[PDB]
Amino acid sequence: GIDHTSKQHKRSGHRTAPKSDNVYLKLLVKLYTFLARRTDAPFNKVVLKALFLSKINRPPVSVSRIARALKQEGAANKTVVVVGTVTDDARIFEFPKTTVAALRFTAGARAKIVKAGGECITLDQLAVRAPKGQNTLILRGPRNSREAVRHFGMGPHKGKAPRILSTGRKFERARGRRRSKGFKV
Amino acid sequence: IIQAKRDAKAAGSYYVEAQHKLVFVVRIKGINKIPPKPRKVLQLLRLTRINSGTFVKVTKATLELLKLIEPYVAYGYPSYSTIRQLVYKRGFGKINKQRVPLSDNAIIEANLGKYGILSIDDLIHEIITVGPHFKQANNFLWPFKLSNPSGGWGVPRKFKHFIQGGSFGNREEFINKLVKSMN
Amino acid sequence: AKSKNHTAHNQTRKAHRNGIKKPKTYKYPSLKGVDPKFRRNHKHALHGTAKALAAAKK
Amino acid sequence: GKSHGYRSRTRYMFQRDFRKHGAVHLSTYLKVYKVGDIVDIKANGSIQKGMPHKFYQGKTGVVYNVTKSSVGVIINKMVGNRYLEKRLNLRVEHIKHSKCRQEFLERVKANAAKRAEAKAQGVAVQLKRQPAQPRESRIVSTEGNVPQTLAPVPYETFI
Amino acid sequence: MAHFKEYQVIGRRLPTESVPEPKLFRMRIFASNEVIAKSRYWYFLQKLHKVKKASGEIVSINQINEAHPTKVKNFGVWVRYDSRSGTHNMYKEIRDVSRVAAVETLYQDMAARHRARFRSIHILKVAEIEKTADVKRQYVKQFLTKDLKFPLPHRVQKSTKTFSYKRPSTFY
RNA sequence: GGUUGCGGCCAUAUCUACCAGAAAGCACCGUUUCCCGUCCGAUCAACUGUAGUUAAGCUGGUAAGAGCCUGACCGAGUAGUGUAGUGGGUGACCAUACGCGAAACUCAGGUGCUGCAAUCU
RNA sequence: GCAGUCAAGCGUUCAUAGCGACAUUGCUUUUUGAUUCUUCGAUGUCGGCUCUUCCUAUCAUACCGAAGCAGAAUUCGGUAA
RNA sequence: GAGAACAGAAAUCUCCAGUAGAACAAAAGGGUAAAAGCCCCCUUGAUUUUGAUUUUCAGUGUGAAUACAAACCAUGAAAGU
RNA sequence: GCCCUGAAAAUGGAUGGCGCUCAAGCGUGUUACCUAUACUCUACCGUCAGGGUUGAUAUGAUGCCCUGACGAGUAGGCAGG
RNA sequence: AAAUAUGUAAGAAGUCCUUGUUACUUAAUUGAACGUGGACAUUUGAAUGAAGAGCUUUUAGUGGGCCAUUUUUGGUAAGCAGAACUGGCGAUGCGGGAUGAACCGAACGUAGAGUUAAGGUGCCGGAAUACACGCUCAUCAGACACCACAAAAGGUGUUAG
RNA sequence: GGAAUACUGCCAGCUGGGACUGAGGACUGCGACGUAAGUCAAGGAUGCUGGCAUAAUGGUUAUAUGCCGCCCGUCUUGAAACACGGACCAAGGAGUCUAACGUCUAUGCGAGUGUUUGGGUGUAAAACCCAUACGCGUAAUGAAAGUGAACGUAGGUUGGGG
RNA sequence: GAAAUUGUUGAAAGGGAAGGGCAUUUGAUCAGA
Ligand SMILES: [K+]
Ligand SMILES: [Mg+2]
Ligand SMILES: [Mg+2]
Ligand SMILES: [Mg+2]
Ligand SMILES: [Mg+2]
Ligand SMILES: [Mg+2]
Ligand SMILES: [Mg+2]
Ligand SMILES: [Mg+2]
Ligand SMILES: [Mg+2]
Ligand SMILES: [Mg+2]
Ligand SMILES: [Mg+2]
Ligand SMILES: [Mg+2]
Ligand SMILES: [Mg+2]
Ligand SMILES: [Mg+2]
Ligand SMILES: [Mg+2]
Ligand SMILES: [Mg+2]
Ligand SMILES: [Mg+2]
Ligand SMILES: [Mg+2]
Ligand SMILES: [Mg+2]
Ligand SMILES: [Mg+2]
Ligand SMILES: [Mg+2]
Ligand SMILES: [Mg+2]
Ligand SMILES: [Mg+2]
Ligand SMILES: [Mg+2]
Ligand SMILES: [Mg+2]
Ligand SMILES: [Mg+2]
Ligand SMILES: [Mg+2]
Ligand SMILES: [Mg+2]
Ligand SMILES: [Mg+2]
Ligand SMILES: [Mg+2]
Ligand SMILES: [Mg+2]
Ligand SMILES: [Mg+2]
Ligand SMILES: [Mg+2]
Ligand SMILES: [Mg+2]
Ligand SMILES: [Mg+2]
Ligand SMILES: [Mg+2]
Ligand SMILES: [Mg+2]
Ligand SMILES: [Mg+2]
Ligand SMILES: [Mg+2]
Ligand SMILES: [Mg+2]
Repeated sequence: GIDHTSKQHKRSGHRTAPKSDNVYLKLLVKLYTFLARRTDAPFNKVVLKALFLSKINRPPVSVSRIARALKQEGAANKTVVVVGTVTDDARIFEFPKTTVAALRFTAGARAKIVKAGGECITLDQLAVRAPKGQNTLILRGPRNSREAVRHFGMGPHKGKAPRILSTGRKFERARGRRRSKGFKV
Repeated sequence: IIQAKRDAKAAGSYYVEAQHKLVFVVRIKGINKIPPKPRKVLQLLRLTRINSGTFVKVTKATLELLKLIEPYVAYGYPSYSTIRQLVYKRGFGKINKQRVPLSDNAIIEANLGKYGILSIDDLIHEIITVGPHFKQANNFLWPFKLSNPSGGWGVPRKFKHFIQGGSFGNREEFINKLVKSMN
Repeated sequence: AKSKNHTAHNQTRKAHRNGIKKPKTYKYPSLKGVDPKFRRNHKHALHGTAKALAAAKK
Repeated sequence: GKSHGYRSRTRYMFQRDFRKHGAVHLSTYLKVYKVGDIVDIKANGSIQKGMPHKFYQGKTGVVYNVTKSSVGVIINKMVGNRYLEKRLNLRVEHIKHSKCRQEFLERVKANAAKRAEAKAQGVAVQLKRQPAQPRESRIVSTEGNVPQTLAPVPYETFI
Repeated sequence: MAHFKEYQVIGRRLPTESVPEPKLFRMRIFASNEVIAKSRYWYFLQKLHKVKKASGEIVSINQINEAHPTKVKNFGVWVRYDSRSGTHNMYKEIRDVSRVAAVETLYQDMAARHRARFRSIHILKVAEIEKTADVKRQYVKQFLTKDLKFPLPHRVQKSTKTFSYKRPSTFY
């Protein structure tokens, strides 16, 4: 017998491969597995990890987010890397010329980038151009802006978006939501 | 030390030897029915299995731990011979959270060389003389997995104090006989 | 048919299974209970400092 | 029925420290508390306003708010299997400056001085505290101290 | 506890700034090993003086060997023991060639006759009775007569085999 | 060093009984027109500092003083208590082992220290 | 319910032949409680009749010890189911 | 306690002692002495606004309470409350 | 201290049984010895973890391989079949 | 007025220094809080450990418990009834206590060898009818904790005081 | 006075007997011995020899022997229970589908998304194609009238992978 | 043309159930090389 100080046979709790059966995603994972093993590039390791992420853990990155990241000082000529989808954003009117590497480009995002004069490349093209992640800028979309997230941690005095099907007057607004009816929250 | 004792006796004095700086502790109790404070102390001394043993540097902070775990351990003052045989036969290093036998001085140098410990004898020296890097060397040493004593425990019942004819507590110099039988 | 009334038996074991977690101290604690007069002046002082440091960028 | 009022079981807790009843001395009110100060909570039973609950008697917290006659103290209370932040509004008669950090503060000052002297003189620091160490060897003399032999005494009653 | 040795144990009641060189108290302890000897020293010292192992130190511990281990002595032994219902002092006499042998005999005899375990017994004193006719116990005096001889009737020989073919004899 | 005003700690400062106190201060003390308050100028108010006194207050000293304060290998490593045993004992309870460790008691010492301002033989 | 210990007293005098206060130690489970462990997909609920066996804290019978046993009668006790 | 007509053991007056041995609506505990008690004077903070906090606690409600803020007031010479 | 009296219950029966008396009992001491799914070492299964290896004849990178640790289980969850 | 238990602290989010904001605060740049700038890495400031730390979502079952040591209430008491802490059983086999949910030992993948735990070694039964000093004779002897009970009072039984 | 011996401890002193194991599978390492060639007990067994070549080993099965082994399921704190169901066997026999949903995941597209109400078409309930709407989302908040999201590089600070 | 259940034949065992686990003996039977 052993007095165990920790749970036995505990899985790491991190993905070691994509749940997806996408053969092309698996090819990208194989390439970046080789790169992360045999380059000692932290970029390669983080890209390999990001290739495993689920859909909610790869929120889309808009071209406006990319443009703000390029407005960062000294980052204007860096290749922007999004392990996920790059979406279009018409709220921005001045997109700069740049190289973006992404898993997927929306038609509109690709059109905007090409029109601004840059290029949209895949992650294997990124790997060939920058095997050590040279001159890269990894961008990630907003995870906690998901609609599901605003209902997390619901409770008294939390302000956390009750799970509700119909909204308006008569729908969870009277007793427990105002001092005039019992109490508030 | 021998000459100091002889000289004090010749001068009509008594040479009080320095208090022991090192103890070897062996958990002699199983893992069932242990109160939480002694259980936590045994975990913190890395004695999570019966007949698992570790070296402890003696301070007030660790003597108050030995006091708490007294009914579950047999401990005492290890000799050079005991330490040498323990490290040579059952010396394992904790390398990358893995238990690696100390079969070559290169292993010891690769993991403890930054502290000046280049070989198994350097490790043993850092253990027996509680050196500046005793904490690091002792922690690098995986807890020793001893067997049951080859000639038995010498007593009918292990779980009264050594003073009361049992096995636990401070058996100060007889820990060498016990550990040599268990090693 | 009477039953058991109360016991704290096993409750500390349950608590320590996922442990007694220390409350994750942060730099810049919240100003929830701070005196509102102090908070009003603090807002004005911080705004003034921000404006001064904005002009200080030369 | 059972009784759990606010001051239940406070009979001895909130008593006035025999032969120390009456008015609070002026140093209590002359102490100055700043946000961030560490304070021990000990309720004065003669000041019924701004009194802490009995749970906080003997707890040490950090001042987060300073008002006319009181301070706000941050306590970490064990609730269930985790700690919750509690904010008490205590009049200054129920708190005092904690000395739980003064040893550390003078140690920091002395460590700065020792480091300065070390970097002005040579190379040795030894700035960490150490537990009490095993005693070194010593020679005990018998000059005027010849060992006196004791024996266990026989039993007697002396009643 | 076991086959006994005798130790001198000298302890100090550790020096302070006010009282350097404390009074160096010594005891003669019968114990099977030095660990038990020092434990017993602290036990009796805590019974006698304001000291404990945490506030004192063992200055010396030395085995005392019998001066004349091959001469038969008569020993007077004063003990104090706890019975089931009280505490009693007793004086006994033991014939043996060493103090440790006499003390082993005494512990055996106390356990046999009064069911007094080691923990319940304090050896107040062990002393050689130098002059016979100061021996005051008959069970020792009967062995101090001149030209003492006695037979050993009914000798029982231990057989090394299960079966014997002889119907043995108890002659001696 | 004395004294006053304001104090800090709040008896080592309190209490009991005596003795002493120079200078200044403080005080008791003298007076009732005014402001003011009383059954009562006793308290409180006001006026004089003049008529008087250290009697008292006050301060200090004394006492095998009471109390209080401090210390102790004083009692006592006692009582108690954390931990241990397939220890004792029918039990009540107890002993031992590894630790922590009182109170009463006894003895010894002590009896306000001190900040700010002003003042004084 | 049954049985002990002590022995202030009763018993003409005498604590204990026979008793025995104030106390106190027990045993038994043929009382009644206390509890709610078993049984509510069911163990047939009074008593008697009948019949066997067991216990002994013995009523009788056998043999005994004690007596405030002259005899007789009786009482206390022992081995005894 | 020592005193004063009726007046005694208890009525009112006087002094001395008096650490609270009284009183504070009520149960009990805590607290309180130039007061929190007794008496007197003035009053309406037992008001307005909406938050935070403590106890019970799920860190929900309710009750009760704490410290502020923004007003308007009461009292006092005032600090304050 | 041990032993004895005190010491009475019901089917025949329990130091577990036999039986044991300088014990095969009681107290105490010393050794040797016996044996758990525990401890030590080794193999094998699985799980978990850390790594190596897309440089070729390479079809099994979910592959092959190296290293270390671990394995109780109702209700229950999940996984691979 | 303990012991046990218990709050806090033991650094870079630290210590100190210079001076900017404000409608707060002060008689007053007085301070308060927040800032700008500057110095201080071997022990960055006790020990030991750290199959890492932190974070989130979502759901199962459960919401009759019981037992042991110790603390402890009601009760004459209970294998009774009710609390405290821990350890267990439930949910657990295995070796031991003959037997037994909870006691002792020890927790369990499949095997081999070695050694042990608790408990034992006359025979059942693996293992000394071992060694040693005493004690005990019972016409109801005694024979290992939990545990399967015995007391007061007595005995020139016998032993030692 | 000079020794010895016991006891305890140490040796990187020598050596005999017994048992279990032989995992791995080119080399690579650390060493030892040797001046060096090379050898070795140094990152896991080889060498030599015999018999048999089949029921001999082994498997299966029945039996015997030693030791162990209560009847499952269920409710329960607790079941082998003097608690319940079960004489036996076969076949049948119990978390399903639907509407609307929460979390998570996969996929398509993405500020949009959803062809399938319907129309077109067809090798005819399939597949293929499609307009206008409509649903959800892109805006919130208030009881409502109503109003409705950049001071700033869409902010400052602390941390933050890359 | 299953099982329960049954007849016959053959084999085996059988002192108040039977059945089961580990191990081997014996009998029968059999694969691999
Ligand atoms: K029933
Ligand atoms: Mg295991
Ligand atoms: Mg052996
Ligand atoms: Mg044993
Ligand atoms: Mg319940
Ligand atoms: Mg108090
Ligand atoms: Mg006057
Ligand atoms: Mg006046
Ligand atoms: Mg005078
Ligand atoms: Mg005095
Ligand atoms: Mg135990
Ligand atoms: Mg019950
Ligand atoms: Mg039935
Ligand atoms: Mg029936
Ligand atoms: Mg019937
Ligand atoms: Mg009879
Ligand atoms: Mg007043
Ligand atoms: Mg209420
Ligand atoms: Mg008897
Ligand atoms: Mg036996
Ligand atoms: Mg014996
Ligand atoms: Mg892996
Ligand atoms: Mg499992
Ligand atoms: Mg259950
Ligand atoms: Mg268990
Ligand atoms: Mg039993
Ligand atoms: Mg095994
Ligand atoms: Mg045998
Ligand atoms: Mg008796
Ligand atoms: Mg030797
Ligand atoms: Mg091989
Ligand atoms: Mg065969
Ligand atoms: Mg059986
Ligand atoms: Mg069952
Ligand atoms: Mg039954
Ligand atoms: Mg039923
Ligand atoms: Mg039926
Ligand atoms: Mg079927
Ligand atoms: Mg047919
Ligand atoms: Mg058939």
